[PDB]
Amino acid sequence: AEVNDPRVGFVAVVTFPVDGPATQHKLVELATGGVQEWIREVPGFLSATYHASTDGTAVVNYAQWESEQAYRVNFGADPRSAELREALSSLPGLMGPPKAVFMTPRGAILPS
Amino acid sequence: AEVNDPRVGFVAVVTFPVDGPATQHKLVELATGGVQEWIREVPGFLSATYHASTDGTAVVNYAQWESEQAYRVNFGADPRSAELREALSSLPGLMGPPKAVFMTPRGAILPS
Ligand SMILES: C[C@@H]1O[C@H]2CC(=O)O[C@@H]2C2=C1C(=O)c1c(O)cccc1C2=O
Repeated sequence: AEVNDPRVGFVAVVTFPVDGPATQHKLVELATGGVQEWIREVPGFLSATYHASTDGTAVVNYAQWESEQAYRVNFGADPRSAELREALSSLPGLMGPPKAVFMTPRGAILPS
Repeated sequence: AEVNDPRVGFVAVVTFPVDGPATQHKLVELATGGVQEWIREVPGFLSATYHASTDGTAVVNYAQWESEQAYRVNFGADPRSAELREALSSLPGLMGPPKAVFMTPRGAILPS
């Protein structure tokens, strides 16, 4: 969705500390892999965008949700998200556990 | 821009440490208050979205740029960015200097 789409009521920014670019690409490919296709139909899910920090030390997901309940229950209570957590957590190269910051969009500066 | 738009070549995630929600609100009102009206027309700028963290301790900007060069030239080497930063670090309740993470979008999951 557009960064300022008014449907976005809740964002999760999740950072995975990784040992380098190879693991960045390996973490990227695994979490956008095709097997994770059920997230696409999760109700209230708006988007998950994965990024590679420029210094090769991290993968950051900026995820857009309709609400905190959508993220917490619709996605989170589903057994497959537990499956997903372990998977990304067992990846060689991860240098620690992901760190998540939860937030609400409050204002946007866009071009006219 | 859409979060998954292929014109997004560079992202800056800027986290500002604040003393609570009333300062979260004042910093967002400050950042979308006319102080950076100039940024909107700059070549390469795609968006700056300011969010309040749910725990009350931070304001996070997810900023989209067409490329790093556009960011370095059009924003980093414009003296108005130092002016922006002086205005943002003049706010009471701002607990420390902003922390920035540079990165590139790699993969994305959009809704079904
Ligand atoms: C990286 C950067 O550093 C910050 C320090 C500050 O005080 O305001 C900053 C700041 C930074 C930035 O990248 C940035 C951007 O891409 C788009 C919009 C606004 C900012 C911004 O306000």
